[PDB]
Amino acid sequence: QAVLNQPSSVSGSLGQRVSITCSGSSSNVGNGYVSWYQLIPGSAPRTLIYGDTSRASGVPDRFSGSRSGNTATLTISSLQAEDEADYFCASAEDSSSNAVFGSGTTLTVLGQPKAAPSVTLFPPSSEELQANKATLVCLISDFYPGAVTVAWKADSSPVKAGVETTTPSKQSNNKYAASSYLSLTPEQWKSHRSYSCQVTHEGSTVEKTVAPTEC
Amino acid sequence: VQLRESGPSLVKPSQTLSLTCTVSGFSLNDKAVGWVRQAPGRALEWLGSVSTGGSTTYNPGLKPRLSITKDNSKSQISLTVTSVTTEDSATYYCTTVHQTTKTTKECPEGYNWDDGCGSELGCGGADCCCWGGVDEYAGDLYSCCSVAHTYEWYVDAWGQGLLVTVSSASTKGPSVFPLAPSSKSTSGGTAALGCLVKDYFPEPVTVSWNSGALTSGVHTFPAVLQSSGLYSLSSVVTVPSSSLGTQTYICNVNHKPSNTKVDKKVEPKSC
Repeated sequence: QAVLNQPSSVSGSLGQRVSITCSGSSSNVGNGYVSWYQLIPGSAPRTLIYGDTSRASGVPDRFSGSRSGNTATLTISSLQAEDEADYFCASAEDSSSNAVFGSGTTLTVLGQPKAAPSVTLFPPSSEELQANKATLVCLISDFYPGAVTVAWKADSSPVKAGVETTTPSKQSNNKYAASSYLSLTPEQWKSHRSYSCQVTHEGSTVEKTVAPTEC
Repeated sequence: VQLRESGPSLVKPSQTLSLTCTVSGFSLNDKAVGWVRQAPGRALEWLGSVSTGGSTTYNPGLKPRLSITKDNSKSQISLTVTSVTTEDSATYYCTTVHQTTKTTKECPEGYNWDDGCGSELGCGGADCCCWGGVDEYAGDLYSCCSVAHTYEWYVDAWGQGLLVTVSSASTKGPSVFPLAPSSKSTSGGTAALGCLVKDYFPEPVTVSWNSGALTSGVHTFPAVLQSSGLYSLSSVVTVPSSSLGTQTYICNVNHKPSNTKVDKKVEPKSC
């Protein structure tokens, strides 16, 4: 599994510059004509730079590429939140046909505004109770940074099993969202007095409650 | 150019994965069409491409299991990966590769440009001639111009990609349940509502709202893999609380792996 050498992670503040290196050898980057690609979660890879320095159609000027021997560099200026993605370099290895990629670099754009989570807890729907299932859905949105812990409580006591939580993922507005599920039987849902979804984030803990008596 | 991937979202372990790519808006007999994949948590991995006529080219580390054919008639290229494992579960992208080997003329070390070469040297041109001093024995040192080779490669356009899962588990369409807004679950002028897409396999699932006419405040979450081996996800949209009774909200769930589409109307609760 031969892969060009890229830094795992890089960072930069809004408006500032960042550089991403691509170290290889003389058979790859040395021969020149390195290319760069952007991969945003939930979208197909986009070609940014080719031929070391040439920009692809529709690519902003703030994206630029260079090369010094066996190491190429992607430079991104006037950084913005939308620039957070994985960036891969690539080149031909002694053959215009065969190509190798780099290990990939995740870009973290610093200085972005913080925001508290908005939590909504949904009880099991009637449709689901009819299939003899009961899932509690805790949706969390519009927070930054993308780091939360979720805890489930049943009658003011902790839940011992049945929880599955997604890793925070970016929304279209650049804030983060996350989801949590508590899978129960229709009996448990009716046995207890209330269920809570607790979302902790940057010193606040937002708790949303549901009870079958309200339904 | 449009690059559409087609094929199974699911292949059983140690069997063959067959994918097809339909190119729309290009001839298939010049532009190189290649395959690139990305396994979860791993880097882009080159697989192969087919050039003019059928000059196939693969990854040295995967050429034994890879096979790429081409049919200019139907404007389609195919990929085949044999004896697949969980490591071959990945998004497979159809792409148009631009292969090119630029050539440049040069002289050896110590030789310079000159017009002294005889015709018997067969250099194929008056300009393709080199000279490097006068040797004490051989005399005027003549030599033809050496031709270098600059390799050029990059991906011009990317298909949307097709997600392939290697598993013995069978396909299962989704069960879509409403996440209805409630008198207490509102946030003033806005109300969160959504759809729970439960117990499907394999990935992926996409969700729109009102056939795409509604996009503001929509977010479909990543899926969770449950102990049952089935996936579930939710899609939420933020709407005006005052429109719950009058405006209709329908989530359009697409699960291509099972050729299933579900439209579920989300009614407001009386609570």
